[PDB]
Amino acid sequence: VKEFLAKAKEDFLKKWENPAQNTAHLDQFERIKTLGTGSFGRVMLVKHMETGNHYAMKILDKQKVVKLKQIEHTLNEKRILQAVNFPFLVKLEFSFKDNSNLYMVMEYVPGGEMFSHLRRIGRFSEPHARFYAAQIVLTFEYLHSLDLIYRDLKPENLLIDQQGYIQVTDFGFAKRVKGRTWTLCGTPEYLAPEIILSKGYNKAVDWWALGVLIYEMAAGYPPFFADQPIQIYEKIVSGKVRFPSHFSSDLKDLLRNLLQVDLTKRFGNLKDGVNDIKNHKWFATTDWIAIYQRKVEAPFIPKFKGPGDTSNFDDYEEEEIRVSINEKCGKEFSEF
Amino acid sequence: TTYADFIASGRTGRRNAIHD
Ligand SMILES: Cc1n[nH]c2ccc(-c3cncc(OC[C@@H](N)Cc4cccc(OCC5CCCCC5)c4)c3)cc12
Repeated sequence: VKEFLAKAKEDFLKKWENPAQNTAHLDQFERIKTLGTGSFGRVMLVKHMETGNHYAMKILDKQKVVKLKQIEHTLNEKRILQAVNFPFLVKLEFSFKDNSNLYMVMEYVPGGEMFSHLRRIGRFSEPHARFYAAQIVLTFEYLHSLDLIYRDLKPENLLIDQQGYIQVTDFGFAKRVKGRTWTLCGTPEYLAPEIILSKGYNKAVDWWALGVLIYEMAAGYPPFFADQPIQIYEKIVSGKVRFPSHFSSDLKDLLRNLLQVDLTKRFGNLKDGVNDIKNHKWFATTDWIAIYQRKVEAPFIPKFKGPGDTSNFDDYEEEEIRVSINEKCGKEFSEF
Repeated sequence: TTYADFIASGRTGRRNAIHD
């Protein structure tokens, strides 16, 4: 672990200091379908005509990125993904840009969103939720050791691969930070108290979101919901939480420390750090090296009817890709 | 039931992030 991290830190640092640029072009990829959308971009299944491989390509509208003030964030995302590497992290295979857009081509995860499976099934069993939480735990230990805070953990951003393992996606808010950070960002339901109270925060927000994930995974619904953020924010900064009746005691307990407003008392953010999590009762049956080695029995295996299948993704209105004859935001994205 | 109040709310779909 400490031997693993060190080494891993060195590869990331190498790539982090000399990030790669313009390694592909649009015309080399064949457009096949939209599997996700956003406020400033969409995600599409794509096939690389030279290798005949299927990739996930994320197209970002540079003008939409500016209007929403996400230039730095976008520059952060690409810089971190071309340099990180982990069994549970989607892979940034290529990156480039054109007059109108920024592009990030990655490994395609055909299993679909945990969100979907979670919604359809209602809720996961603790052994099932525990299996994915472990993957998020190690991933956060990885990233964190490299001074990266993830900041956008949520079913919607978690993907199930073929072997049934999770793959974290979306690094729009990821950021290399040694020391306090202040940017207000994430998704309401998963916002730590420090964030909503505009007080500067650290990696500890990734552990609070972890506890949110787990609960939602074991209960079927979020520990703090309402039909409008403010009302959700009050629940969050309230210091109160209610657990379902089936939630085991170890589970209620683990969630109690994870969902701790007192960030000087919140698991993960303590002296023994992550170990207060990994060594916690609810995790007593978990073989961490096993998980890392992808040798543990997946609770559920999504079905693939063939290479480039997409039944596990919803249908989105398709919109043609447009590339103006003029560069739109040159200097802002020069380093992309 | 909470599960019901949940399912009856306008928050069971994909929840977008707040850039600002
Ligand atoms: C597939 C795949 N294979 N491999 C991959 C590797 C990476 C990524 C990937 C990379 N970055 C971001 C990704 O998805 C982000 C998306 N879940 C964010 C999101 C969540 C909830 C509602 C949203 O919009 C709500 C609406 C608001 C109004 C405007 C329209 C959106 C948007 C996905 C995907 C794949």
